[PDB]
Amino acid sequence: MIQQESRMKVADNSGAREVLTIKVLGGSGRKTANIGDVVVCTVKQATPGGVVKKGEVVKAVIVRTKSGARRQDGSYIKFDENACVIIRDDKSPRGTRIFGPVARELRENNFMKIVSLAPEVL
Amino acid sequence: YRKLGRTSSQRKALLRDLATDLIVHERIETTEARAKEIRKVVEKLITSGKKGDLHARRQAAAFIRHEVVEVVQVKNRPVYALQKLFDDVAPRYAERQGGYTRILKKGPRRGDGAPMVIIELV
Amino acid sequence: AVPFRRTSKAKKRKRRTHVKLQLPGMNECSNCGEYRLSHHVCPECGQYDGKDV
Amino acid sequence: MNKLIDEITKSQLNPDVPSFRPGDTVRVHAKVVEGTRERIQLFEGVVIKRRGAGISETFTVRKISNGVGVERTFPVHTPRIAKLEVIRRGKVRRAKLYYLRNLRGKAARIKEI
Amino acid sequence: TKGILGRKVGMTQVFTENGELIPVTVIEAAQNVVLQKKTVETDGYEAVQIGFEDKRAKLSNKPEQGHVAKADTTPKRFIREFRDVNLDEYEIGAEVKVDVFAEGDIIDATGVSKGKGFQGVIKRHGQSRGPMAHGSRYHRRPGSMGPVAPNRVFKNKLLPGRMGGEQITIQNLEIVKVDVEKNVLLVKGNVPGAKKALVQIKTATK
RNA sequence: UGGCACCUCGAUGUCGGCUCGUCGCAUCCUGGGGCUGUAGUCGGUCCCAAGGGUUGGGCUGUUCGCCCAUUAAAGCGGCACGCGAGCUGGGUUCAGAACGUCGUGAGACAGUUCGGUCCCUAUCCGUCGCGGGCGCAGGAAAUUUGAGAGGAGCUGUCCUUAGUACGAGAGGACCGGGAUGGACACACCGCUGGUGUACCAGUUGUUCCGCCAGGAGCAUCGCUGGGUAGCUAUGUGUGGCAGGGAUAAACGCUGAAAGCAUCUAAGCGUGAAGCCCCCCUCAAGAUGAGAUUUCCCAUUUCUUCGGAAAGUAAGAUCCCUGAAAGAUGAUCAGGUAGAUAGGUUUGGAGUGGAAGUGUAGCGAUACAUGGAGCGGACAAAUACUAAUCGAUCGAGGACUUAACC
Ligand SMILES: [Mg+2]
Ligand SMILES: [Mg+2]
Ligand SMILES: [Mg+2]
Ligand SMILES: [Mg+2]
Ligand SMILES: [Mg+2]
Ligand SMILES: [Mg+2]
Ligand SMILES: [Mg+2]
Ligand SMILES: [Mg+2]
Ligand SMILES: [Mg+2]
Ligand SMILES: [Mg+2]
Ligand SMILES: [Mg+2]
Ligand SMILES: [Mg+2]
Ligand SMILES: [Mg+2]
Ligand SMILES: [Mg+2]
Ligand SMILES: [Mg+2]
Ligand SMILES: [Mg+2]
Ligand SMILES: [Mg+2]
Ligand SMILES: [Mg+2]
Ligand SMILES: [Mg+2]
Ligand SMILES: [Mg+2]
Ligand SMILES: [Mg+2]
Ligand SMILES: [Mg+2]
Ligand SMILES: [Mg+2]
Ligand SMILES: [Mg+2]
Ligand SMILES: [Mg+2]
Ligand SMILES: [Mg+2]
Ligand SMILES: [Mg+2]
Ligand SMILES: [Mg+2]
Ligand SMILES: [Mg+2]
Ligand SMILES: [Mg+2]
Ligand SMILES: [Mg+2]
Ligand SMILES: [Mg+2]
Ligand SMILES: [Mg+2]
Ligand SMILES: [Mg+2]
Ligand SMILES: [Mg+2]
Ligand SMILES: [Mg+2]
Ligand SMILES: [Mg+2]
Ligand SMILES: [Mg+2]
Ligand SMILES: [Mg+2]
Ligand SMILES: [Mg+2]
Ligand SMILES: [Mg+2]
Ligand SMILES: [Mg+2]
Ligand SMILES: [Mg+2]
Ligand SMILES: [Zn+2]
Repeated sequence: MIQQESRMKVADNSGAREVLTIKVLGGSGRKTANIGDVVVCTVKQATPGGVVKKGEVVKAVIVRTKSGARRQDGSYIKFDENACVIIRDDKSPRGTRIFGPVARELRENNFMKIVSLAPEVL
Repeated sequence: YRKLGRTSSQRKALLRDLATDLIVHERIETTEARAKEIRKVVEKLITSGKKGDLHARRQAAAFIRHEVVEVVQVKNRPVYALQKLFDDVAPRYAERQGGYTRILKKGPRRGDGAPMVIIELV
Repeated sequence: AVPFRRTSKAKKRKRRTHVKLQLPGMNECSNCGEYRLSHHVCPECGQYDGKDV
Repeated sequence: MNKLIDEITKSQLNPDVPSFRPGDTVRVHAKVVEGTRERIQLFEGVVIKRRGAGISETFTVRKISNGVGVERTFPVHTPRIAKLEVIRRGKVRRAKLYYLRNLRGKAARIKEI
Repeated sequence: TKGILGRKVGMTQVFTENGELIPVTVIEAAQNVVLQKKTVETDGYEAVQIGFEDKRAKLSNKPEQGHVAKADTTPKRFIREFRDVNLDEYEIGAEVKVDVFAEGDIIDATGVSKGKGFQGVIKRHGQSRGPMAHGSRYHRRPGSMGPVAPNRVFKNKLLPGRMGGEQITIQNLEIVKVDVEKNVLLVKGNVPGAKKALVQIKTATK
């Protein structure tokens, strides 16, 4: 459950460190995004010398949340922090490495490159 | 259960008092709901006395008030409510399963029209 | 929050048509022959259910 | 209760599951289904909680992978668990171990019995 | 078109052969019999009258005891009618079994909701609160009652009152498993009413 | 924006926001069409159409406006600029103080700036729920028809048809089929969570149970970690599916007036998210008081007939035990023809390893007896306790005509 003003850590190799969410895409009155949902956001903190600079408007995909997803078989998954990966116009990441575990739900949304780069798809 | 016009600590103290006068006097006059509530507690207490352990005695002593029933020429030492409950009242109902008390309705009180009853253990 | 017009006698009595009180639920004690409330101990001979209380 | 539900659901209880209690380390062989492939991956961690009764009982396993803690909840009698086995027998004093969500190594260690 | 009457026993879940886990509600439908048959030459419409549970002769009276004796059975506790049904079947006094349905049929559930008492306008109608800080003195109140010009308040101005307890039907609701010997019926999802309520199950209209 | 000065000065509260809506159509989106300087995709303009829908923020007291990010779309207006005995009080519009400016001055300024008391127990109508009475030509118990009324009505993206029709290319369809969502609505607590002040455990200070051990009172439930029933959303299931009849704009067939032509004059056919149905709920006080099945029957006194009272039948209630119901009435489950509530015996969730004794250690403590002990509301058995005994209400069915009679 991530809405506007929510602030989540970014988990890839681009220059960003922390991100604040501007808008949840996918409807008119939509008020919440979860794992596998693209969100428009802005960069509040960046590493020096990175590709992505501070105060830049980008879109990104949610990759793990503290309130995860439930599966058809009746099983759940929950992480410890809200993480994010900055993507391009299509579904290809703007970094080259991805840190931490990644939820399986990204595969069914056709985020294949991110799943390929992730160190663990739980 | 029912709240009797008083908070949880005051209600518990009311129920410990009333359950003790029924043990000592075997017959008391109170109101309707106030009697329908001590009906349960007195019988749970008598069941504890029926078991007759040391664990049961301690568990009952955590509820009985500490007051003298009568002094006997045993050296003339007094007896307490717990002694009477475990030595006199409980052996009476050895061959009886439940229902150690009955309630008999009397009529309204002059001061406030409260419906009074009489509850007495036989 | 204050009456616009005073209330007439007819309206007052019409409102008070339901402000009566019912009749006690009593019958006659078998032992006494006197009146008592049902499911109660009679105050005259002090008995209930054919036994002395 | 309501013994009729027990009669209806008695045929689907899994009798193969071993006996475990919160605090000890288990290894779960879970059947994960890819696009068209059937596969088993392992999930190893300490069991954090165990709630419910009957066919509607669940348990939760916690693991730290790549620096991020993960929790995974399963029904006890699910048929998508190929096998469950117990490795260690931790010693704890609780029934729900939620205090482990705020502890990192050398303080999230469970003794052994 | 089919139909039976039953009691809501409880609420549970089962595992399908595919592997997924679904919630189900259990309904017990024992002892229901066909009482009377209504025809268009005698009544103006076609229907069947079903009675559900046997009850003690102490609780039944002479009128209804004669009505049930006309079909050679004992007095029933619940009696209802089903329309849009074929009158060729349903001999008078014959019993209806849960096996009239099969695993996979789509049904309709009809029952009386759980009762909520005198409830306010935010629980009853889903209104919005007013601010609860910044000096406001308006928290859980109904709202404006309307404009000034009519000199009155319109109808359907939603206000507090008794909340629950109406008839509700929820539809297109699949069935999961039928157990003939135990007279139960496992049907997927929720149905209105508290436990021990009466549930009227019948083939989906659409 | 004004003109007038007709009601109100023995008081008709003012801007913006909040809560709650309802109406118009000069239609922002979605639906159906005509013309195009309409190749396709996208458009322009007009016609029919009010069923549903019509975003979250930065600045300003702001309405307005600009900007950011979305969306199928971010419509224009009325209702005392809708709504202060529904809320706020930032602005304006009270007493204090200061600036610029005007005045000799006291002071003033649709100039600015900081601070500044928002009262009321609902009588009548109105609205939302719930009861009592009588009526419905005998008295009762159930099941129902439906005049009439309310609710719902929204919409995206992806795949296929198809890289087909079209187009030099670039690009890229109509019509039809499938899958899955956003917002909204109803129900429910099996799952994920919330709460859970008579459930379980740890712990601080101090007083008490004569002392140790074990417990109790008070300190926000003293604090802390869990949590049953019940109530719940952020959780789960389901819905707006597919259609029928008559039409609006429009498109036609046959056809004269007016040897031709013409959709109209007589006569036929297509045609919308709109109308009436379909779907959900209420509904016979629908005084037009309806229908079906079943039960009780034709007593006794008086009456000038009309009619009255006075015991009953079927049935219902008083009173009592209660919850799946509930402000109180009402509804529902029961009253010894008994499992209605409490207890008792077995369980269950929940907590987590009781007291007593023993062993190891100088000791705090640890281990065993032992998944132990406790266990509100959950389940099944069991008349042990209380639903004892009684009392009250409740029909003998008017007249006329019409068919076997
Ligand atoms: Mg206290
Ligand atoms: Mg457990
Ligand atoms: Mg709000
Ligand atoms: Mg307040
Ligand atoms: Mg008027
Ligand atoms: Mg004017
Ligand atoms: Mg003049
Ligand atoms: Mg004036
Ligand atoms: Mg005046
Ligand atoms: Mg128009
Ligand atoms: Mg249009
Ligand atoms: Mg159009
Ligand atoms: Mg509208
Ligand atoms: Mg700011
Ligand atoms: Mg408007
Ligand atoms: Mg006004
Ligand atoms: Mg106004
Ligand atoms: Mg205002
Ligand atoms: Mg007003
Ligand atoms: Mg002010
Ligand atoms: Mg001044
Ligand atoms: Mg000067
Ligand atoms: Mg001040
Ligand atoms: Mg201030
Ligand atoms: Mg000011
Ligand atoms: Mg008021
Ligand atoms: Mg009435
Ligand atoms: Mg109608
Ligand atoms: Mg009417
Ligand atoms: Mg509507
Ligand atoms: Mg729940
Ligand atoms: Mg729960
Ligand atoms: Mg001590
Ligand atoms: Mg003290
Ligand atoms: Mg607590
Ligand atoms: Mg047609
Ligand atoms: Mg249509
Ligand atoms: Mg009738
Ligand atoms: Mg109960
Ligand atoms: Mg009764
Ligand atoms: Mg019982
Ligand atoms: Mg029996
Ligand atoms: Mg246990
Ligand atoms: Zn007497």
